[PDB]
Amino acid sequence: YQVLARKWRPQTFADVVGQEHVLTALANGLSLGRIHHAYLFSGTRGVGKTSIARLLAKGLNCETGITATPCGVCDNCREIEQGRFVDLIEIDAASRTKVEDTRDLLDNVQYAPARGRFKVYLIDEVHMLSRHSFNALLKTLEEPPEHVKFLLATTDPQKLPVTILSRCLQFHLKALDVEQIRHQLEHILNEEHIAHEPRALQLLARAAEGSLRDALSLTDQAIASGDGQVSTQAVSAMLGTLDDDQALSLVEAMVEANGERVMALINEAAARGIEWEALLVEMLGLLHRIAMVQLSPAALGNDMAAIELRMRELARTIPPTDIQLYYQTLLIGRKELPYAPDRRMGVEMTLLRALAFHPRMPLPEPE
Amino acid sequence: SYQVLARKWRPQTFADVVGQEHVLTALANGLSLGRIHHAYLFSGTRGVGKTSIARLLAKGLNCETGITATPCGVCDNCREIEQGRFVDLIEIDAASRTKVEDTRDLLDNVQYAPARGRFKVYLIDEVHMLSRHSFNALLKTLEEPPEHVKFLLATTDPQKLPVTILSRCLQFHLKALDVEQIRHQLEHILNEEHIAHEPRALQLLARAAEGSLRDALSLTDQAIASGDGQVSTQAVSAMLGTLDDDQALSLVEAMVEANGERVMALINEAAARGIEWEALLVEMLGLLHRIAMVQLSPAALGNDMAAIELRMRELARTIPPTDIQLYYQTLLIGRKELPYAPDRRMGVEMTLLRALAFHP
Amino acid sequence: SYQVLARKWRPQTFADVVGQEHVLTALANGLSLGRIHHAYLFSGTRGVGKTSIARLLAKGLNCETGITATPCGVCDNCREIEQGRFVDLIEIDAASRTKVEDTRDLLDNVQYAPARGRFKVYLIDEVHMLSRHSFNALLKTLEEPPEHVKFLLATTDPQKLPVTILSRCLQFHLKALDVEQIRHQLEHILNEEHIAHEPRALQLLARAAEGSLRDALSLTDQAIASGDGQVSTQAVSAMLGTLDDDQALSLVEAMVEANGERVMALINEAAARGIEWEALLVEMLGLLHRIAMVQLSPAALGNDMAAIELRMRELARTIPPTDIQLYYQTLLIGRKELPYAPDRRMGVEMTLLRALAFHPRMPLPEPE
Amino acid sequence: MKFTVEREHLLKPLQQVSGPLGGRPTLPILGNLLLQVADGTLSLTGTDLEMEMVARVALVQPHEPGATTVPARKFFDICRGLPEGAEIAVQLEGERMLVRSGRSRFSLSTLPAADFPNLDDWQSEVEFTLPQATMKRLIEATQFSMAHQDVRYYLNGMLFETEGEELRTVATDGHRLAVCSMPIGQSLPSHSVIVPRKGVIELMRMLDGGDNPLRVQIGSNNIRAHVGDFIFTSKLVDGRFPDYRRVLPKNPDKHLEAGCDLLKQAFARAAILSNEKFRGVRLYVSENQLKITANNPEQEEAEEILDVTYSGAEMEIGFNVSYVLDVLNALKCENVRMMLTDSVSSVQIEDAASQSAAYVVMPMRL
Amino acid sequence: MIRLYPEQLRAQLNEGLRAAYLLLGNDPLLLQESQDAVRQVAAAQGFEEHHTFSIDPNTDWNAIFSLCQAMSLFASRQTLLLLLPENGPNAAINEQLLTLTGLLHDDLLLIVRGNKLSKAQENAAWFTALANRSVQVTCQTPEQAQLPRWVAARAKQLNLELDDAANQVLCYCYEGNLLALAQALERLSLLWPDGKLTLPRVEQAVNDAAHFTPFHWVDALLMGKSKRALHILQQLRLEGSEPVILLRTLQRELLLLVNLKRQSAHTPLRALFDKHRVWQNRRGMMGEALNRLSQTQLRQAVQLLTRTELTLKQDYGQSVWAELEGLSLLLCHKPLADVFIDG
Ligand SMILES: Nc1ncnc2c1ncn2[C@@H]1O[C@H](COP(=O)(O)OP(=O)(O)OP(O)(O)=S)[C@@H](O)[C@H]1O
Ligand SMILES: Nc1ncnc2c1ncn2[C@@H]1O[C@H](COP(=O)(O)OP(=O)(O)OP(O)(O)=S)[C@@H](O)[C@H]1O
Ligand SMILES: Nc1ncnc2c1ncn2[C@@H]1O[C@H](COP(=O)(O)OP(=O)(O)OP(O)(O)=S)[C@@H](O)[C@H]1O
Ligand SMILES: [Mg+2]
Ligand SMILES: [Mg+2]
Ligand SMILES: [Mg+2]
Ligand SMILES: [Zn+2]
Ligand SMILES: [Zn+2]
Ligand SMILES: [Zn+2]
Repeated sequence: YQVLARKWRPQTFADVVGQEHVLTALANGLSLGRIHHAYLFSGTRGVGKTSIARLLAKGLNCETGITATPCGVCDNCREIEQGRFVDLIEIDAASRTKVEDTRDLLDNVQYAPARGRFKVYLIDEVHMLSRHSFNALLKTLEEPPEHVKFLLATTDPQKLPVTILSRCLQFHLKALDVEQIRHQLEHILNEEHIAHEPRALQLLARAAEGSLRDALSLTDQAIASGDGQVSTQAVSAMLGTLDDDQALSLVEAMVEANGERVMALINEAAARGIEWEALLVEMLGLLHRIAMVQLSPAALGNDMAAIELRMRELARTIPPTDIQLYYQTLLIGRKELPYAPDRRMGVEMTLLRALAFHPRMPLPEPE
Repeated sequence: SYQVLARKWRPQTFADVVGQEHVLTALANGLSLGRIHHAYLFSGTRGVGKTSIARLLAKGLNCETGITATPCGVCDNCREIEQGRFVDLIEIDAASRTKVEDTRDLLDNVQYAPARGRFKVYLIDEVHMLSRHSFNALLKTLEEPPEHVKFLLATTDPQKLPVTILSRCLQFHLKALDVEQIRHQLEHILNEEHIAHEPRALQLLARAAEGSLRDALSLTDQAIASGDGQVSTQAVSAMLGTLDDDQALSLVEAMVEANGERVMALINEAAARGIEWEALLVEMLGLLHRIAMVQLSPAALGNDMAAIELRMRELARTIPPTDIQLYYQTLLIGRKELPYAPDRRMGVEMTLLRALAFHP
Repeated sequence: SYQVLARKWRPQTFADVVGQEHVLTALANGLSLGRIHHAYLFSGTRGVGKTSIARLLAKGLNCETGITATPCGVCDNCREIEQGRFVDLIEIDAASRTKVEDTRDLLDNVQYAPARGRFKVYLIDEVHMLSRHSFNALLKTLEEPPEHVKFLLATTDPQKLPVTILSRCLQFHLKALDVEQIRHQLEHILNEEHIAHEPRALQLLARAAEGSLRDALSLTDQAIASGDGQVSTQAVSAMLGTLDDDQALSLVEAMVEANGERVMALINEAAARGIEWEALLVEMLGLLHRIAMVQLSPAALGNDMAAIELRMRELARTIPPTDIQLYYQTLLIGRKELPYAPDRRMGVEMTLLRALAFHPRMPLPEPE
Repeated sequence: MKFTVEREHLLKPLQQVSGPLGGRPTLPILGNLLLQVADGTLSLTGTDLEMEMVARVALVQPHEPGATTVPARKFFDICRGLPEGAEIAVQLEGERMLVRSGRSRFSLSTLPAADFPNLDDWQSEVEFTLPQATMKRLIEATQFSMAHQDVRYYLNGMLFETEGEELRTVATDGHRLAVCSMPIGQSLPSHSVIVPRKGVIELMRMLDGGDNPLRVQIGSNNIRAHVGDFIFTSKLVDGRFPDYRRVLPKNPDKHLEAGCDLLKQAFARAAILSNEKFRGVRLYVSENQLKITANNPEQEEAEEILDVTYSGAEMEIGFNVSYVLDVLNALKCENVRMMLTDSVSSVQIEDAASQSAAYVVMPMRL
Repeated sequence: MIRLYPEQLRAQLNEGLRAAYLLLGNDPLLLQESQDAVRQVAAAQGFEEHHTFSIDPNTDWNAIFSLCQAMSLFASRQTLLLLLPENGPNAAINEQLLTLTGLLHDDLLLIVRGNKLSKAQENAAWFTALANRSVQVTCQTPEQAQLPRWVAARAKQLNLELDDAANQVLCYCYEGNLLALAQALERLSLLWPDGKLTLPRVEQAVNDAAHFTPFHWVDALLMGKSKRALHILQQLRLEGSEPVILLRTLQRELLLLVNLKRQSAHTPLRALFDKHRVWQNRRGMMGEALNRLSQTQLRQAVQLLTRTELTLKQDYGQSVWAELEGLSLLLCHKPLADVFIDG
């Protein structure tokens, strides 16, 4: 019943998917004993900044000692897992943004930790602190007490002062790869004994750009929609993204200058009950993929492999100039869609623009 | 006490809601299976059932007969929620509660157990109006809240919210209701209200609803007030300023054939009769789209315009498709800038003269 | 923990101070001749030794031996200063002490004689943040301080400070340590700690430090962490690649040389970094504008940036005005149409492709 | 470490040590009082860096020696909030302090005593006992003249000079100098030190008219006062107090002896009838006559005539009413003698009976 | 009523002190050194009191009156300094000053420091009363043209040797910051006792710490020196000055230039200048600006300025400085196709 994101939070360094460089650096630092007093974590949403920070806190305060492989069973590990560890001070920058609040926070830094071996501080979205707060924090960051560790975190590291950046070891977490997201989703679903299909996992991974938290949220929503199962049809309906084959056929009809097929395809889409702007976006994405394939050969991911060969044909037959013309026509039509009398009418008129100005086979021009 | 149709016909069960089948199915399945999230964000256009669906979910969660997919609507808590009395259902306005103390007390009272129900639902409306510091402070609550509070978020546009908020919330995209759904709902409401209605009037009201059912109900109430308690086609047409005549086609023909004097005379007489200019532009856009369609496929023309068939066909035989696209583009540009023009008449005249400038 | 390099390798004597030769000589002459000014202002950038030099001056001015330019480093005062627990060494920050009450308390406490130090040195930091009231109070107390008190101001942006403070204070603005000094200091630190390293890794660390010894120390600590107790060229290069945020300049270079695969690789790296795509487009547009202005006038490239000075200069001198104009126009069009693109990533890729391998058909002013 | 006391014995010393210590501390540990139990005595020091108030209490329970620092505010609140008459047992476990009182237990976080600012081992330059009455008289005589807020930081306090078997206090604010001397009775080396305004205020606050001999220790830069089982240490304000010897006129031949009460009531009447600020009152003294007139060019001249016992040369001097009123208030007696040289000179005020205290003021030029 | 300069003030003090002194100007170093010289001469004469007060409505005056009407217990012939407010005296301050002049005493040495008074503020009752015994030392900061001679004289007084290159470097680095210039001269003298300061000597121990005003930037653009305009823009950016005031100051002169250029087709320049009542010293500068650029310019400049304002107060970005320096280069004799700047 518990949310996937909360339930499947990492509890050991092995559980973390991706971010190999930061994990290796932290493990080596803990093992060799060359531990710095201020670590800054950066990246995008849901990449695992807080997860890695909490894993490091567990490693530092573990009963067995400072190690890169915390046991996960001693009292400190359990308390940190439950978020009820007294020494692990989870602070929010926005909660205390004024200089007075951060000074009050730093007033108690000197006191020894209650039971843990370090008084770890974990500040979330540290970039929200004011300039005065940063300057006040500089002195403690440079020379903190030997039993005090700072674990800053922020999605935007460019806002921090240069002094703060130089006073701490930076670790910029990278957006997780689509394959890594898909593998993690498959692993968690298999562990939870839930039926799933490869296409559904691919669609979910594509939907989650690089944030695994978004992937987990979308997976939970798909579980709800599909009544305990992750089916390709359910995920496609929830995402509102029709199958790539229909958009590919639409663009093939558009380039061939045969409007009858275009009309039939849009009628079928209307019967299916799919928002028209999504169809236009899919057509634009297909055109962009064709243009990229023309630019470079390896421009299509394995997810589109099922339709790669066909796509390549469109790259060879269709010149680049008319590809750009079609892309621009579709983009301007999407620009005009909100002000059109109807979404169907807007898409139909955009397709008629594309056909009328078709370079190879222009629509007949009666006087 | 008398209430407007929007308040009278607010859905009270998961079956009374029209459209949005996917989100309703997901919510019902989650409630049945017990896999309930702690953050439900609803994104969509106005008048699609944000507040209605949120209140239905709150009733389902807080029902005294356990967590039920379809709340009965008769319990003490169910009735209080229906009447907006339930203390555990805190309805917060984001725009009003933007100050620091508001959010600070919002995240400080979470620890207190619910007064009456089993969940202390927080229904935050138009969440995109909250300040950035508010989102930053509420991230922790939205991530790992206690197991007695559920956050229900409603926003017209979700992209404006911080990416972290979207990450920590389950997003439900309420699809804009189509014309058929709006027409069916209006027909059902009028039949249950013992009010006579014509199919043409219902179609016109659904078309003018622009995908929002609350707007459809407001237009129906306006027609009722103006239509002496009768939803008549003539009354709705007068209220909505719909030409539904050959004036639009004649003006389009004049525009295509230059002849600025005819266009000016048509606009002058239309202004004298006092019509809606946005309706005129929409009618012209529809006619141009139909001309393009018949140029592509002659079979795509209906019989409603039979009286004006041949003349329309003449355009399909006389205007090249590129010119049709140019005229449609100019009309859309006029549509976009019509609200911002010094006057509606000035905007329409500028659009029509710009279209007149175009010619083979 | 084995301490950290920045903390361990604080310069505890004037002899072991890297760079800042002019400031060091001036301070040594002042201490030897016995002429000490009322207030000192150490300015410059971060990680150059402003705080370190201020603490060196404080410990040499209150040393048990006397006012000497070569503090012993073993007496009670020197050891206490090094440990950072000397009572008379009053280190304060303008951040949380701009309040009227706090400034008044500091002014009142100034009059009291030092506890066990020859001088009661006040090491104020970030003086440019002092409010107008606090600034005026500081000026008034600096107008005629007691003979037993001293002020060692350490700012980072003297332009904010009005020259009134300089009217009663002696400034010793530091300069960037330059690559060679930073590399030599890193080599000495690593050798003294029995740490294996390669010369190219040290060169990369020094060049990446950007004229800041503290940044170099942090970077080499990161290299040790990722290098597993040994700095190597591959480890430092990988760390820099992960930490590099100059994707806009590299993309501009690739577009200039029409290297499509390089553009794709850089876009993939930026996606891994997860930077805002509109922000990336704006940064590239600004870089193109700066290149155009540098071509117009060499002085247009301000000294505020120096890591990409050579790249900017070579790009400006190489490409002609027309090509940079076309790149700027294409990037502007791409930025404008980005909201309606199928995806932000796709929009960026499309505009990059258009700029590097296409050209827009310009309009024609048809005769009237 | 371990000891046991009664909250009745700790309510007063805790209040005393925690009194001056207020507001935020410059250093976090300065916000904490250092309590140490040793040789049957518990000493609590509420250090303020600039000032240190130490209160000592007697221990009869089987304590254990030890020292530690603890925040003053919460410890005082804990001691005060317990039931009246309840005994408090304090112990140290790990880095925390446990407080037991009957059925109640509390735990407090304690910083190490090493980080506490140590009281340096400076040896007092001049140590001597003194009764409270003499010190209180000196403070009362030489506290109204010190400048409350002056650019010259050394004039904010007042200068104590010990010479031979004599202790002298001199205070001034740029216009008047009040000097009061008292024979100590024990020969001591010559030494001068300036005590700040806050230090003397705290010292006079400590005075309570008791029989405990007040022991004063003057150091290089610190002054310490022992009263019974209480210690007050302050840091002497630096600088150099101007020598008072040059200020004292040599031969103020002109003399004026008059009833102190008469002058007091005359000045009070002038002040109440001349409440307008500025415009120092002008007094014309003549043979058996003293006419005080308001200098206010706008307000009506509230001239007041008194029959003083003066029979010398007549002259008009533009004094400040508030200054003379305060000076005469500082000298509470029945008769007062003022000695001056000429129109432009420093008139010295003294008691017609006693001459230990001198009040060399100067006229306000008109 | 003697108007003097700080350079020759030492002789005036030596020949005899005056009852009233007042330092008027904007140069900080000149004011500070004049004040120090006057105070030292007073101390040598036998004045031990150096009371200082800041004029402000919040501040009281009873202490000032008491100290001016009273001597010192252990000194005599006090000296009082008054720090005028930056904006200038107001009616209440005028009343206070004339009151002070009313009861002013010879033993008191009056010194006044503050921004130079205006023509309207120049005339006053207290000023006229003090004119009988008033010596006013002009303390304005020398112009860029006057800077090289001033620094050369300063170096010669310090027994140093400066060449043309070193003088130019010092002027460039400390333009309008003569206090920092003198401090740098002292530092260089200490570093090299020989006294010969060649170009490497000065350049290896100097920093860019000049201070400017938006009027200086507009003047630089009018002259057309790109390096100076870029340098002043950099200094203003580092000082944190907001671009709104720079944009307004530029806009005023741009509109004036556009009007002059458009209306100069058939109208004499002299009549237009007389009608506009512009500064006499700026007549030649305006003529040079007008004849340096034709109507082809002053059109993309206005459009660029409007675009800058829109992108400033609508997009709220941080690239305003880039647009400002682009416009700066445009106003100079530069091609500036304007495609980059979107003029
Ligand atoms: N690198 C990762 N390895 C494993 N699971 C991950 C990772 N990143 C995210 N997850 C999953 O997604 C959840 C959210 O991860 P968090 O680390 O809490 O997100 P976050 O990055 O801290 O949020 P931000 O950055 O403050 S918006 C975790 O509980 C995991 O279930
Ligand atoms: N999906 C729907 N199903 C049934 N009735 C609806 C629906 N959407 C709107 N309505 C009607 O419109 C009234 C008000 O609309 P809401 O339910 O509040 O939709 P909404 O999206 O919350 O409106 P906004 O976003 O606050 S302007 C309801 O009381 C219903 O009568
Ligand atoms: N000139 C230098 N010589 C040797 N080590 C240096 C030097 N400058 C910095 N370091 C090293 O960097 C550490 C921190 O340098 P700091 O002196 O604090 O830099 P900084 O000038 O104080 O930066 P600010 O003032 O906080 S912005 C020192 O402890 C040294 O290890
Ligand atoms: Mg996080
Ligand atoms: Mg609503
Ligand atoms: Mg520093
Ligand atoms: Zn463990
Ligand atoms: Zn119920
Ligand atoms: Zn020493």
